[PDB]
Amino acid sequence: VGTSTLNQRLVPRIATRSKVNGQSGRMEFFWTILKPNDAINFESNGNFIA
Amino acid sequence: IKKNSTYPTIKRSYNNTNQEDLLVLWGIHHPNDAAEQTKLYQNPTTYISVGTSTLNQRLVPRIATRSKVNGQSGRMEFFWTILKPNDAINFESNGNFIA
Ligand SMILES: *[C@@H]1O[C@H](CO)[C@@H](O)[C@H](O)[C@H]1NC(C)=O
Ligand SMILES: *[C@@H]1O[C@H](CO)[C@@H](O)[C@H](O)[C@H]1NC(C)=O
Ligand SMILES: *[C@@H]1O[C@H](CO)[C@@H](O)[C@H](O)[C@H]1NC(C)=O
Repeated sequence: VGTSTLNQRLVPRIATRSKVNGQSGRMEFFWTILKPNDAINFESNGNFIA
Repeated sequence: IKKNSTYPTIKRSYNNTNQEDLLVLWGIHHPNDAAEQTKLYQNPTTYISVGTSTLNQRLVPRIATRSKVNGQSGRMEFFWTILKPNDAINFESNGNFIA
């Protein structure tokens, strides 16, 4: 993902984990302040909670 | 360290039976070149994927030439987590694992 003030690539950390709410896979969410007249460019080939 | 010339993946887990919180300590080795990686761990590209109820952490090593401290250039980063009661910590590593 990338904006005027963002640069981050996020590989998924596959790992055996304990069950929480009956599911052991995790889901790490993100947020960004997109200024006016500023684009956020998503580029993923997997794991993208769009 | 690998036995013979083989380092199988370390599938280990531990339920915190003790209803008392548990501080589980481990670490990741950072060898000074790929030769020290191969000398200790036959797998060139390695990882340490630990996981608990409130943890998700994959740690690749960091091979870099470094200054000698205590007569040793390779580094060793240690980690910690509070394992709650009835919560399991699942270690999964194919190298560099200071178990
Ligand atoms: C759309 O975003 C770009 C930056 O990605 C910005 O330069 C441009 O001004 C924005 N919109 C328009 C059409 O002006
Ligand atoms: C151990 O290493 C030797 C090296 O010659 C090899 O022949 C043998 O198959 C290996 N296996 C074990 C676990 O003994
Ligand atoms: C063992 O750990 C799991 C999480 O991996 C947890 O759900 C469970 O309550 C713990 N204790 C027992 C007795 O199964």
